[PDB]
Amino acid sequence: XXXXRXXX
Amino acid sequence: PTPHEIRNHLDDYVIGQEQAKKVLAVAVYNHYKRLRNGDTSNGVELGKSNILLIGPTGSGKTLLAETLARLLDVPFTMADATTLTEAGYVGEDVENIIQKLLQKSDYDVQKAQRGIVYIDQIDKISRKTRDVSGEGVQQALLKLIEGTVAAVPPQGGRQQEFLQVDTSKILFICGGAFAGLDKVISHRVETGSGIGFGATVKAKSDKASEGELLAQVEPEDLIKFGLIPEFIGRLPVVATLNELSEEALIQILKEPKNALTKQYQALFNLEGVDLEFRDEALDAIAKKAMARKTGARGLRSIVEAALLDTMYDLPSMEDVEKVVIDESVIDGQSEPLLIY
Amino acid sequence: LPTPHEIRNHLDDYVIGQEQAKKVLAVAVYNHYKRLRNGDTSNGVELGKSNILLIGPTGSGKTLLAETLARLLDVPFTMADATTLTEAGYVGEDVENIIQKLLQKSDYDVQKAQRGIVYIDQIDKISRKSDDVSGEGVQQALLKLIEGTVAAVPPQGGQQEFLQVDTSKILFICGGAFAGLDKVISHRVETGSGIGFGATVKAKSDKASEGELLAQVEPEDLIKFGLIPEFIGRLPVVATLNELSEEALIQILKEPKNALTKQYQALFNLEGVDLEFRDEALDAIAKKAMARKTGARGLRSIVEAALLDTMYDLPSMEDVEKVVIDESVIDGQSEPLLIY
Ligand SMILES: Nc1ncnc2c1ncn2[C@@H]1O[C@H](COP(=O)(O)OP(=O)(O)OP(O)(O)=S)[C@@H](O)[C@H]1O
Ligand SMILES: Nc1ncnc2c1ncn2[C@@H]1O[C@H](COP(=O)(O)OP(=O)(O)O)[C@@H](O)[C@H]1O
Repeated sequence: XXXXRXXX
Repeated sequence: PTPHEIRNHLDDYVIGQEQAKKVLAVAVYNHYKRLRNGDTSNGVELGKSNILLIGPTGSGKTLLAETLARLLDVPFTMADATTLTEAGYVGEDVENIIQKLLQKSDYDVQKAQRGIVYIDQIDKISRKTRDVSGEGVQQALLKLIEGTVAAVPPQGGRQQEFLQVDTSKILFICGGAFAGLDKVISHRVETGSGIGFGATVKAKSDKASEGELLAQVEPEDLIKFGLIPEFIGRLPVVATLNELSEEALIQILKEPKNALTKQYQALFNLEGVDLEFRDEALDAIAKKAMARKTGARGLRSIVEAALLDTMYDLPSMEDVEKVVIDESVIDGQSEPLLIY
Repeated sequence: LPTPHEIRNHLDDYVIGQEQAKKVLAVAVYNHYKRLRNGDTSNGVELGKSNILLIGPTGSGKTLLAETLARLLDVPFTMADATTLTEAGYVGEDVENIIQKLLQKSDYDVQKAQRGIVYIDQIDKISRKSDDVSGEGVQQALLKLIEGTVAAVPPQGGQQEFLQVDTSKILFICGGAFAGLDKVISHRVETGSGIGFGATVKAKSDKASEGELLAQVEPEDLIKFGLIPEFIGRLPVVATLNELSEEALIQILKEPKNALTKQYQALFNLEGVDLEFRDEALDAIAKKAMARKTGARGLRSIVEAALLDTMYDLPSMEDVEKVVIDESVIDGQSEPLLIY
C-alpha cells in the first residue's frame, strides 16, 4: 500500500 | 496515403512544427508500406519503423495524434501510462489497451493489427514496500514493442478462449514532455567554456534554450533519465517539436474555429452586446504568453486577467452596444473604451 | 549442437573488425553449453563456470555480439545497466531487480532460465573511489551472485509462493569501457612517457590504435583502476576490442546483411524503384561519426536527417526509377540527383 523508503 | 496531402491536412489543425510533420509522414508511410507488400525482401530483419515524440508542454502532441486518427481510416487509441499498474493490480493492466483497440476496430483482427498506438506522459514510468507504476511498466510494454502474440478474451470471457492477435505489425507512438531533459543534454553539448581572450564566452542563454537542443539528442542521454536502453533501441526515430512561435499565436486565435476570441464573443452575444479584438491587441498578447512558458494552454490567463474589470462592470453598465479593446488594455494602464 | 567455426561465421556476418573476440566468445559459449547438456553424469562433478569480461571502446559492438548471439542461440537475453545500482538498500537500486529481468523474457522458466545469458554495461562506473554506496561496496554484493546461488522470484508477479532458480549455470558477460586505462598499462609494460622531451608524446591519438596495448592487459593492472582482485578472479576470460576504423564503417554498411544501406534498398524494391549508395558518400559519414565521438551508434542520425526530404517526396514523385547520393549531399550543400 504505502512504502516508507528512506536512506541515511 | 500521400505525404504531401497528410501534411496539408495537419497544417489546418497544427501550426509551428514543420519539421515534425515531415518526420511523421515518412514513418507513417513506411509503417504501412511494409505491412501490405513488405517482408518479401532479399535482406532480412527490416527494421520496424516507430515514432518517439518529444516536446514541451502545450506543444500540440495530443492534437497531432488526434488529427491523425480523424484523417486516417484505421482506428486509433489514446492510452496513457498514468494509471498503468502491472501484474493485474487494482488500478489497471496493460492488457486492457489491446482490448480498447478492438473496440475501436469492432473486433476486427485483420483491421486491428494495422492500427496505431499512442501513449502520453511516458516520463512518469521512469525508474526510481513495493513499486507498481515504476520500472515494472517498462517490462510489460517492452514485450509489446519487440514483438509478441498475446491472449485477450473476446467479449471478456463468457471456455477460456483467447485471441492470438499479433503485435509486431501494430505501430506505437511513445510521446510525453520530458522534464529535466535539458540539463543532461547541456553537459554534453556545452563541453566547458574558455577563460582567455581568444576563447568565446557564452551568454546567459544562447544555445541552452529548449529549441535547437532536442534535435541533437542521442539514445544514451535518455538512459540517464531512467528509461531502459532496450526500450529506446526499438525506436530509432525521434521527433523534436519547437516550443512556439510569435506568429502562430496570432493565427491560433483567428483561424481555428475554437479560438478563445470566438469563445468570449458568443458569451457576450447572448447578452445583446458586441465584442471586438484589434490586431494590435493580438500581437501584444503573444509577447506575454511566451514569457509564461506554458504554451497555448496558459493563454486564457492573459485574456481573463484583462477582461476581469470589463466583464464585472459590464452587467451594471447600460447602452454599451459595442466594446473595443485597445493595445493599452493588455498593458492594464488604460481601461477599454466603450461604444454607445 | 553448433561449433566454434559455425558460430564464428554467423558472428562474422553481423560483426567485423573483431577477430580475437569471436574466438573467445565462441569457445566460451561452446564449452559453457556443453556442460549443460552433459550435466554432471561423468566422473567429474560440480563443473565450474567460466565467466566473460569484455573491455573495449564505446560503440565498438560489445552489445551487438551479445544480441546477435541470442538470436542464433535462441536463449533468453537481458541488457542490464550497473549505473543505477546502489549498495544494498539505498535509494537508487538493489541487485534483486536483475534476477527478475532475465525471467521476464518468457515469464515462466524452471529448467530454461538457468541456461540464459546476461549483459552488464558501464562496469567501470563502480570503480572503488579512494578519497561508499557507488564504489567498492557494490562489487562485494555481486561476488555471491556470479558464483551461483538461488533467489526467490514471484513468477509473473502473481499463490503464497516463490520459485527458486539457480544461477551457477547462468553465464554472465560484464561489458564496459575503461577510459584512461592506457596510461596505467603504458608505464607498466611499454614505456613511461607522454610528458617528457625524449618521451613519446601522445601524437597517435587516431593515427595508431590503442588496442594493441590493451591486448597486453592483465588483472594486476585492473586493481589499480579500482576493481577488487576477488571480483576479477571470478571472470578469468578476457576479451579486448581494438578500435573502430573508417574503412570498417564502409564495410559495416556493405558486408553485413542487416546494414542500414540495405534496408532502404529493400524498402524501394517493392515500390519498383532502384536505390544506390556510392563509395564517395560513405567515407563522409565516417568523418562525421568520429567527429561526434559516438562511433556507429550515432549513424542513423546522419542518414535519416539526409534522406528526410527524399523519402517525403518519393511517393509524390512519379516516373523515378533510380536515386543517386553524392558526398556534397551529406554535407547539406547539394540535393541528391534523380533519374527518370
Ligand atoms: N499546435 C497547436 N496548434 C493550435 N492550437 C494548439 C496547438 N497546441 C496546443 N494548442 C491549444 O492548446 C490546447 C491544449 O493543447 P494540448 O495538445 O492538449 O497540449 P499538450 O502539450 O499536448 O498537453 P500535454 O502536455 O500532452 S498533457 C488545444 O486545445 C489548443 O487550443
Ligand atoms: N560490426 C558492426 N556492424 C554493425 N553495427 C555495429 C557494429 N559494431 C557496432 N555496431 C553498432 O553499435 C551499436 C551498439 O553499440 P554497443 O556495442 O552497445 O556500444 P558499447 O560497446 O559501448 O556497449 C549498435 O546499434 C550497432 O548497430
